[PDB]
Amino acid sequence: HPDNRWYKAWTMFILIWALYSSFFTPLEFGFFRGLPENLFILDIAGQIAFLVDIVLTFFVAYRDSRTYRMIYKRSSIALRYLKSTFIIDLLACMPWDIIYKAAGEKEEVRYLLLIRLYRVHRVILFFHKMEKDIRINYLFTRIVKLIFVELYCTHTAACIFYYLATTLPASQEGYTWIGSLKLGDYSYSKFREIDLWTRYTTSMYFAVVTMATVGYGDIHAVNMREMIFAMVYISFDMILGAYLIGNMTALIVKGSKTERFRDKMADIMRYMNRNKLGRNIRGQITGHLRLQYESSYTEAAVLQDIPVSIRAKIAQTLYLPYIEKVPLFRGCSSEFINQIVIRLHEEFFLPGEVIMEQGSVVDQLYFVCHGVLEEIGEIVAVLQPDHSFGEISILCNIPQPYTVRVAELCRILRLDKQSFMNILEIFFHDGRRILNNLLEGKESNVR
Amino acid sequence: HPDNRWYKAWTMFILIWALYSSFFTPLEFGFFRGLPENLFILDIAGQIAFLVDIVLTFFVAYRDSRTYRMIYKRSSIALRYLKSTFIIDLLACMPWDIIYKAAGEKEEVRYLLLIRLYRVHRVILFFHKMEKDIRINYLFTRIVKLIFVELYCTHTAACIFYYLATTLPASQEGYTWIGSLKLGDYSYSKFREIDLWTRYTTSMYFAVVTMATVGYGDIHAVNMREMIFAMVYISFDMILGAYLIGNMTALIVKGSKTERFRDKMADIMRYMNRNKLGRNIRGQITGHLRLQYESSYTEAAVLQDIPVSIRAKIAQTLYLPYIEKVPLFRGCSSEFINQIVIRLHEEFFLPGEVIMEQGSVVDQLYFVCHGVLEEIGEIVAVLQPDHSFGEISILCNIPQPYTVRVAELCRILRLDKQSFMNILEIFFHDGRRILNNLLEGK
Amino acid sequence: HPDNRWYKAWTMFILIWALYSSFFTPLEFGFFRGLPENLFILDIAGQIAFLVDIVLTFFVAYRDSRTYRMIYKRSSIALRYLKSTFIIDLLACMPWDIIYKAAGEKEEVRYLLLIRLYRVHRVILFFHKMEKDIRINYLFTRIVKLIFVELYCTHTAACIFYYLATTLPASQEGYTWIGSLKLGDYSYSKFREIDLWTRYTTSMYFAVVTMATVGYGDIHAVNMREMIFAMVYISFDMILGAYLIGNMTALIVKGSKTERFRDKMADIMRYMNRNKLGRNIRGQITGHLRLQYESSYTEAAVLQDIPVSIRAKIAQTLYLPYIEKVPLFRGCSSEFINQIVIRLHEEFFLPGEVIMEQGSVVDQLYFVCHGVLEEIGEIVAVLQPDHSFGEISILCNIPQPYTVRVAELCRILRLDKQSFMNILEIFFHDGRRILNNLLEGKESNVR
Amino acid sequence: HPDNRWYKAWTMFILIWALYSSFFTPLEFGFFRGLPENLFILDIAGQIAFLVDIVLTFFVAYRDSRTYRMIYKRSSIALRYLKSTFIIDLLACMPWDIIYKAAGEKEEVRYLLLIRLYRVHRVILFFHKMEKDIRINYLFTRIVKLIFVELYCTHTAACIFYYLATTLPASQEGYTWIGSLKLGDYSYSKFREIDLWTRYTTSMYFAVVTMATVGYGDIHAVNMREMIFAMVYISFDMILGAYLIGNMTALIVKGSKTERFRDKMADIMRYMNRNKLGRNIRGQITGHLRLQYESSYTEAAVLQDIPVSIRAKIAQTLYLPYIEKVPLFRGCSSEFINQIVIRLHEEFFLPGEVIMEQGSVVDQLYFVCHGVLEEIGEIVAVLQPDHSFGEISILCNIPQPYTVRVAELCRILRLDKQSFMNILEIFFHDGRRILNNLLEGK
Repeated sequence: HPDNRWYKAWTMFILIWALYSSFFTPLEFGFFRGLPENLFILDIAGQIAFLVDIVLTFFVAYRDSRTYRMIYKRSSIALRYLKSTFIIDLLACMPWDIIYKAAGEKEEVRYLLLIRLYRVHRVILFFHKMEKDIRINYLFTRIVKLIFVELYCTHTAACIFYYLATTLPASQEGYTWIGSLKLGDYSYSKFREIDLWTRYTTSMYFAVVTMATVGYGDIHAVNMREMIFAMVYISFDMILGAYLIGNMTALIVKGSKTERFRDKMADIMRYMNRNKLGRNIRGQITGHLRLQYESSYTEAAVLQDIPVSIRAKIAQTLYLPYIEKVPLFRGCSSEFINQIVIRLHEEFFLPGEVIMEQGSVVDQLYFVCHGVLEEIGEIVAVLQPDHSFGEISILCNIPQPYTVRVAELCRILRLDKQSFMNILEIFFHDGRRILNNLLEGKESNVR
Repeated sequence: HPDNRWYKAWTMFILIWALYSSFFTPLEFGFFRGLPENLFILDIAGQIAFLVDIVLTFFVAYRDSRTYRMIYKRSSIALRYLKSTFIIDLLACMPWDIIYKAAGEKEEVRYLLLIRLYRVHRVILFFHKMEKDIRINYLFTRIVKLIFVELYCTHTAACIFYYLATTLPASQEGYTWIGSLKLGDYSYSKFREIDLWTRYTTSMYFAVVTMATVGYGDIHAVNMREMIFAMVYISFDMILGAYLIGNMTALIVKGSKTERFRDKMADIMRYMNRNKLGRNIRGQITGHLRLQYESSYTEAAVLQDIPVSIRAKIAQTLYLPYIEKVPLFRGCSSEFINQIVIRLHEEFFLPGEVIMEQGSVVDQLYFVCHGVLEEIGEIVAVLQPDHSFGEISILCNIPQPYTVRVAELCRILRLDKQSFMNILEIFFHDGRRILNNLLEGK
Repeated sequence: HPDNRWYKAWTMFILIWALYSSFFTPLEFGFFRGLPENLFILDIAGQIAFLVDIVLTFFVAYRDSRTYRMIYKRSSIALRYLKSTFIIDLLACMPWDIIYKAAGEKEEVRYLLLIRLYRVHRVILFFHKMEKDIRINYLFTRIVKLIFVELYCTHTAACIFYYLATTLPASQEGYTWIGSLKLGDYSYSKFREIDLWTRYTTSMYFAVVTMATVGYGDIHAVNMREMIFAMVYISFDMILGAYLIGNMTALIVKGSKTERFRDKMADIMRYMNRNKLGRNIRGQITGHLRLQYESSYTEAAVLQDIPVSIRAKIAQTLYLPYIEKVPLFRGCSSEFINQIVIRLHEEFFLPGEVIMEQGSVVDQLYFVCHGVLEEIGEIVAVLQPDHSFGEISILCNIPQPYTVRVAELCRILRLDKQSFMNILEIFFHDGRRILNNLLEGKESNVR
Repeated sequence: HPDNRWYKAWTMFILIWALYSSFFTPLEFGFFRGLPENLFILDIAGQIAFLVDIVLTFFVAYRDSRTYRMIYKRSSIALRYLKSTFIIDLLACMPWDIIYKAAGEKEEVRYLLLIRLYRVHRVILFFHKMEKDIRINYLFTRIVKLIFVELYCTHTAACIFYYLATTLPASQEGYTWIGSLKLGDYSYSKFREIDLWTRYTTSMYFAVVTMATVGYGDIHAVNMREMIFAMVYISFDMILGAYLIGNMTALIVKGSKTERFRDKMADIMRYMNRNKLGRNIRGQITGHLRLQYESSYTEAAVLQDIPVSIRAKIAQTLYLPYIEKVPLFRGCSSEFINQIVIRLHEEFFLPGEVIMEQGSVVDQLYFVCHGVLEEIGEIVAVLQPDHSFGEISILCNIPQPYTVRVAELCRILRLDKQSFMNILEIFFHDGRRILNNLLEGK
């Protein structure tokens, strides 16, 4: 009822029945005037299984697109189904076999078995739901989906082509696609007396060969009925065939991000090998391109487009432990830190890179969470995690006297200038303790 | 004349007539030496109908690409047509079936009936016009145009396939593609005596089969005349067949559909397996991405394309009526509201989410467009659309005592904390009215 | 000799001969043991025309990739050709027909006629040169090029398939692809006695049908020789066939910039029609997207990558007349203007847009070349072409008191702040006359 | 063991052996009930050769994806193989032809010879490895891999096509695809007595024809066994056929080749038809774009991907030897030269161009890497590589008296005017040496 685990099992159970009922119906329609007593029980179970699905759907939840909620009211639940393809489900569930024999073996009633072909859309829904899964490769599930539609449309065409051969009396077998078919020493002289699986394989062989446009021509349309359907089936399959090529081509042009990385990566080797060499230069631009792959991370970050309330929770969950441990904010109010943790952006620096230089104006505040940095003036001070630098450039407005270089791979948190003062002027009281902590540490002697 | 509704129905009625005359001219050219008396009245109606269109084109409008304006001057409209494809239309309107019989049943005269094939271009122009429709994708329209062209070219090829078999005398029937045909028991010994809809179906079966490159070989080009045209038709079809595949791929490449959702979930996964985020926050963000692809996302659109000057007008058209109904802005000046409206941003909240909590300071002001919310302290107050919340934290600088939870999907307009004080500081008198309205309600 | 107009005519003349010699050689190879006396003269003219090309190439210029120059020295000119496919040109020019009859009608000598198939590469070069032309649509010339390669490979395969039928004696005609071919009432009983154009059309019909993978099967490979070539030809054509589909697909996915504009353009109507309406709003975002198309112009500009010396000449040719007419630079040295004209970037503003506001810091200098602007404080001053505004924000460092609005479509030249002072401090003398001109105009009263 | 050159030749010699055993196993399975004595020595060599490879794999290296390091420990290498596809290789090495004859000529035993088809994966691994090569495009390698796979699958299908005809007794030859075959005069009445290379060619002709979906129909699936496998092979081929088309398009889409030049000439044309630029400047820029696509452009590359710290190292590796040889920097400190080297930019000049003119002030400093230039005042001085020019205007602030024209294509390093004074102002002592060097030369 809430679409729990039990309902999901049923949707998998009916999906198996949907695969059977969609495949068996054209075989029943074309190759069988009336099902033998052996298959009487098999169809009874199939209709009963779908009949139970009709009752279960009356108890299923209701998913409405505009409001995005699970509404449990029964009156609204029934209403939706009745307008939305409930007659077709009842019509496909009716015993069209029993009515066919009861009515007097009238073939126009048996044309109504083809409404059970709607049950293949249930399998199509399962393929669409499989596409929504992140784990399953998109190219794989868009190939199986279009190799099942091609297979199903081929199975249906194979069963209707045989039916068009049975639309004539047995005296006119020579004017059919099968009664006039001789393959090797075998002659399909009386095709209605041949066993079922020879007729189906011969029909399915013709449809598959037509489906891939191989077209041997050993089996071909002879009648005017068969020619018209062949034109209809070929024209439809040609559009369907171009869709399979188009979908597979589109999923290869839209290659994985790893291959897009390789395109840029291999091109840069083309740019150095024709110009220079080096065990270190070649091994350092590779590091730089893997750092561009690490930035492919910060871009997801920027996109985000999640409400700021959740994004604030992301900022609070990750960066709050690191910010609270810095000596800069010793004694500061937790609220002031809360407005701080929101506005940092994560930037990664490779070992050997130069963060700062001597006497250069600073536009960003940096906090260290991972790795070791060096302040070179000789290493003035080795930077540990939770140790911030560049505070002199912000509070004092004097450029950093010491150049900053990266010794090990670092996860550095970036804070912008104009953002920082905006918080500072709003919380002027919190500004004093920041300066008081700086006074205690000394090493600056500037205010 | 002015491209009014009648002229938009005239060019829609000729399109119906053009479809008939495009699909009947090859049928008349191939399978008919002379039209029967019964079909005489039908074709004479179509030829007359296209004659009226010729007259109406002289009176319609004149569109010039350079000026992008319709010049209604009669002399300007006339000169254009006679220079641009008017002789072809006049030639097509000639009673070429009547002239055929009057000239002495000369097949050379009947060869020129094929100029009526230009009327498919009128159908093509409709497909090009349908490309301009915003509702229907311009790449799905090209799919239908090539499907129709392949359907039309196959139909034209089928009628020329049969005509080449009629170019030989009946004594040389065995040297044709249809005269030597024997499908099953049926033998096309004297095909000229066979009924029309069996010859066309056989010819169209041959044309359709090679159009998809199936090539059964039951029907093939026996004669040297048919071999050449089969090569020409196949070669042209091969180019046209690859055009459909190219346009099919371009449709899938452009209309990524769920690929735009699959790729976003891949980047979001990377951002969220490197951070060890808990399952509770795991579900919240993922559900938002699920919502962003079901109803197709508007913030993305607005960014996608505007400067600030008219982005305010977009905000003014969309957000002003809801902001004006807020009790907080009761008695406030229009300019104060107008400048506020510019800076709103829209956020959608899935049901079950929590916006604020107990004793939590928030830096955003929220106005609800749709949905129903509830203040939880028990439900303190159910929030109606146009009932703002969050003013307590923004103005009084005290965290919200209650949590505003979501039970109905809501469209929420966001105004930042820092932006709001700047508006209050400038429009200080308007801020005083806000305080008075807050005092009246509390 | 300098590759003048006369040489270009010859390259078009030999191209006609290349089309003939490439098409006629397989027809000569397969369908002819020895050319009749009627075609004796025709081949003599063909070889003579290519023989003259051998001498002319010894006099043509020399294009070397590394140095990009036309070197006229004869000794270097002949050297290049001799190593680069001169033997093949001589070999294809030799009278292999006359040698074939002279040697004693030996068929192994006639296998050497196929080196004249290299002459189709001359046509391929003309197709590659056509691609370099800007005017010709790229999709068109990449379709004709791959429809000529397919046509040529089909013409060649049609002429070699017939040859494989003649490799057997006439007594074994029944074991060939043509001697055992009956189509309708016509029987190819003695195919060597049939007229040439029936044999070629039958062979070319088979190759075209195989080329498009239609495969009727009326004409098929019977011998072991014909089967092996059919496998070789089909496998090669399958790769070639997928290249034609791939090239046509790639040139449709890479659509024109107009269609890319339409994709963004149509999407924005989807974003307003579902939200709001308006005769003006809808008609103003269209203006904004056509302004984004006008910026597609400034992006070409930014790319540029032309040496700065030429780009300086572009700046001097266009913006110098407009800059000299401004009252701001009255009496300034031409050299100072020369360093000015380089650094402006062209930006376009639509009517109704807001350029400036009251009391806002300015980061760019603007000059007006086209259109009319309004200074609203009421219109303080209507701006004409060659009238600059924002000078107060630069020289005085006071924000513009008047908002700037666009009345008519304007071509506005943009100058950056830090760039302008850099020139000002370098030419301090030129700074005085700029301030003196500002003093004369008054309307500012600030320095 | 260490993935040395011998092991890189061993895995290149087995690849030769793998190609033989991948293409001979279906041939042995289909057309051979039992191998003749002559081919016994050939196959016993291949099976022995693959047995040595099994032993060598235990002694080779062990590559782990997580650590990206080669673990040379013998026990670590052993455990990996036996768990990962070792039983298949051992099973393939079994003398399945000898066991077939010894067991009593049971076709069920011979059915398991098809596990030797796994050796194509070794060939596939080589194609995947060849994708990593920078010289050969990774998308052109995928083209060859699918061409080989289609060639291999067609070869495998041909041998299974013939095998299904041998599953029927010789009395039921007419019910097979080959027994009922009659091509021209030749009748495949008793195909088992036909020579090997006529049966394989007939089988491969059938397999090749349907691989490209040509489908002549001269050879087709007569039996029910062949109908099923034809459907299976055709269905698998249809997926594989569209894979080649998809990879063909991706190659053309990615390798735009001249499209990168056509698109640039289109944007440059727009920038230059809206400006009424003269023909003389028209040719100069167009020729530069022609040069930019002939030798493939390096400035574009460097931008494409570097930070500043190692972009200096790229400049230091490439430009330092040429800068150090400049007579202007004679006696200058290394640090002064090192900081200069960072700020050079490269410009290529087509022959015939003019760089400066009479009395023209320029703001760039030029060092020539390649080519030959000439100062025109008559040629004042022919410029050799490593001979800088433009110092007169940069230092003395006087426009160049002479024009430096280009007669040889030159690679020119550019240093800006404003950048150079900042270097001179900081390294003032180095600037004095520059003045002394200028005085010595003049």
